[PDB]
Amino acid sequence: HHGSDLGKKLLDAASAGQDDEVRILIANGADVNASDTYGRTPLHAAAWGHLEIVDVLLAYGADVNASDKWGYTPLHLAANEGHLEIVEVLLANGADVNASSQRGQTPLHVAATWGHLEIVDVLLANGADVNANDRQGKTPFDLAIDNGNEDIAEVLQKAAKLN
Amino acid sequence: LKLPASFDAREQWPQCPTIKEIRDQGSCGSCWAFGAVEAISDRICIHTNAHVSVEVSAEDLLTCCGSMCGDGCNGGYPAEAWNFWTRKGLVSGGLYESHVGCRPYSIPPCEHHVNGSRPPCTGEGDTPKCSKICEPGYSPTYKQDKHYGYNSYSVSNSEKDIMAEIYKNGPVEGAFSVYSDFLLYKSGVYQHVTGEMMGGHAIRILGWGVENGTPYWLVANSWNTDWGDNGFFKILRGQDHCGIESEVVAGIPRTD
Repeated sequence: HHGSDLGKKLLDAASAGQDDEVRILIANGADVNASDTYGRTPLHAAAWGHLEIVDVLLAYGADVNASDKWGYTPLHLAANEGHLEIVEVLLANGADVNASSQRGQTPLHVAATWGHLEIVDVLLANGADVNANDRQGKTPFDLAIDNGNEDIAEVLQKAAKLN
Repeated sequence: LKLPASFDAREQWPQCPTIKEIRDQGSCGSCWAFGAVEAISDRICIHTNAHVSVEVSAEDLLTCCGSMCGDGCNGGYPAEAWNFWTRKGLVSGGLYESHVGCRPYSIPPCEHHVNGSRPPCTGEGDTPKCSKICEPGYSPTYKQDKHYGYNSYSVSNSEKDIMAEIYKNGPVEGAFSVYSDFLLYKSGVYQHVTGEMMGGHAIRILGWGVENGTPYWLVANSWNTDWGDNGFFKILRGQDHCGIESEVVAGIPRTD
């Protein structure tokens, strides 16, 4: 019964961000790439504010691009939250910068409509595609403007501008 | 350890109105959200022993989580919603167009598999936006009205550990496999026989009981008073009927 159990045990540690119990459970072999209903992995949970757990989870081979009921990957959630440091580590372990979802939402789309230059910039420096289409018919730029962040609304247009 | 056979939160916590209360999400797939703002209210009223009782805001939770709580009106999950509550706080938010709380709900009500004076629901839908300000005039500000939890967690697949969590700390939340014979539930202890599955939505458990012998979990749904038995429905307690026992989460509020 340790399958579903250890899996849940790690899911709770990552979600509670209990680094030491993370450290143990995986070393003994918790799945890391485990999945509950919905489609959430630990790396999804740890993409909140826990960098060592995000490190260790990738170093034991967690799918760096798992998607859920929705379509988000840990890189999505991180972009939303912020956590520049985690997202740099996500990109470097092979995150898709254009990991899309049932809405057509990329980490760039979420990052300007939740207000965060720093992260949108890294996504940009890292091949983030600017032109893309969220089905609601909204590029990161609409979103950027649409919500409340004119700063980011600027940087997004000059890059597309040279387009 | 010992536990009565018919425990009822609304009963042992008579001083806590939000328990008795039933809500409406109106064309949003806010399964998790309403089930959560719902336990975190009776629980806040309980943890302070009714010194404080507030309607925690579905609206807020719904729109201010982000991809970390799912896709707004298209589904979401309690683990992050409850630990979202412990990690960032939720504000006050009574029913639709009601002028109660920092953020009253902003999806109008509707009718869920029932015939009645209100409009017929639009089938899941459109996430509202996330304004972090209150309703003009609501006196204590968004930063000032936030309510934080002290910690967030699951209970185990056993019933005893779920039945016990409600006893010491208050009504808890969960999800379950949905069936069409469930829509149309009016009274008595539901049990699946003829239906297609249709999803897994979240709810709020607040007691249990034995009825006519068939054992069961007392639950509050987010489909409103004319649905079910006034909003409420008993379900099979003991076999993890429809996964109703597989995912149970609860958090304790912040003392002070």
